[PDB]
Amino acid sequence: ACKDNLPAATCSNVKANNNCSSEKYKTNCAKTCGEC
Repeated sequence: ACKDNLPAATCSNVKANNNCSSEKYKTNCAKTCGEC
Protein backbone atom coordinates (compact mmCIF):
# COMPACT_ATOMS: atom_id res chain seq x y z
CA ALA A 1 0.00 0.00 0.00
CA CYS A 2 2.84 2.35 -0.85
CA LYS A 3 0.82 4.98 -2.64
CA ASP A 4 0.77 8.73 -2.31
CA ASN A 5 -2.21 10.63 -3.64
CA LEU A 6 -1.14 13.61 -1.60
CA PRO A 7 2.22 15.30 -1.27
CA ALA A 8 4.61 14.39 1.45
CA ALA A 9 4.28 17.89 2.86
CA THR A 10 0.52 17.40 3.12
CA CYS A 11 0.79 13.80 4.26
CA SER A 12 3.34 14.99 6.80
CA ASN A 13 0.81 17.49 8.05
CA VAL A 14 -1.82 14.77 7.79
CA LYS A 15 0.33 12.57 9.90
CA ALA A 16 1.27 15.53 12.08
CA ASN A 17 -2.45 16.16 12.34
CA ASN A 18 -3.20 12.54 13.12
CA ASN A 19 -5.61 12.82 10.21
CA CYS A 20 -3.98 9.62 9.04
CA SER A 21 -6.59 8.05 11.28
CA SER A 22 -9.16 9.32 8.82
CA GLU A 23 -10.20 7.20 5.85
CA LYS A 24 -9.77 10.43 3.99
CA TYR A 25 -6.03 9.99 4.29
CA LYS A 26 -5.88 6.25 4.94
CA THR A 27 -6.28 5.94 1.20
CA ASN A 28 -4.32 9.02 0.21
CA CYS A 29 -1.43 9.01 2.66
CA ALA A 30 -1.45 5.34 3.52
CA LYS A 31 2.30 5.30 2.94
CA THR A 32 2.70 8.09 5.52
CA CYS A 33 0.01 6.51 7.66
CA GLY A 34 2.13 3.36 7.74
CA GLU A 35 -0.35 1.14 5.95
CA CYS A 36 2.46 0.25 3.58
